[PDB]
Amino acid sequence: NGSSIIEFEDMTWSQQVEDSKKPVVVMFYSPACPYCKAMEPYFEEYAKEYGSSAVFGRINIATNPWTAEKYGVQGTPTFKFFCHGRPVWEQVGQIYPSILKNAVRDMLQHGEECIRKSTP
Amino acid sequence: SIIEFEDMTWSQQVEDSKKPVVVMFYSPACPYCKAMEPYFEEYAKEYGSSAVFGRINIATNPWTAEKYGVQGTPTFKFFCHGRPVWEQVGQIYPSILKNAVRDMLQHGEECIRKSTPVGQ
Repeated sequence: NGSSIIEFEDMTWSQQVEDSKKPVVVMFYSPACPYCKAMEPYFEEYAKEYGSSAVFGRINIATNPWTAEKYGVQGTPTFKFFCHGRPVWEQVGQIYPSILKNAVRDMLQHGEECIRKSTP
Repeated sequence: SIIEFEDMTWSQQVEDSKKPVVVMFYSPACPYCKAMEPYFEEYAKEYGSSAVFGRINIATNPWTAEKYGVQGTPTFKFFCHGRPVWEQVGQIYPSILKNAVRDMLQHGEECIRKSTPVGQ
């Protein structure tokens, strides 16, 4: 649903995520996963609420093993927040929506500093 | 107190642990890791009985770094029987890491339970 949710995929991930200016928030999902379906409405409400501050996208892990592998995603849903090109936060599972909402807000405020205060 | 983990033994020390595991991925040359060390060590001391606390040098252990897609240091992760549930990257105000840890101590297991393994 747009919401402007991007469908990311292996072959252009590096352009769309790692070379992004803006923060990126990603849901790793599987079409088969009941927990992903449970989270989906809230991912879409928060994507709309915060669209001006971040990019939001989903990547199907049934079909995109390379990016799952790259980030060590072992289950679905997995939410990940990217700053400049780099992961800053992750949470796995069906979680209360407010936990997702708050971690997005927190990373929007802190995420750039987290990345500045890490070494590659 | 904290356990040094290594590639060769990771499957036993981390993935086969019955207790949850909190891992700090570090480099000896990283000032952000250095700044976070005492706090990570204090948290290991407060919650020793709920979880195993450990750390792994990524310069010397490239395989687990690749496996979990670690791209900067420090990266903190929480594991439940070898499944990653949460991560945060960077030097951060340390109580943010305490609260994530406390939260995962009580919620990490149900998070993994409410998720679908990537091969399935």
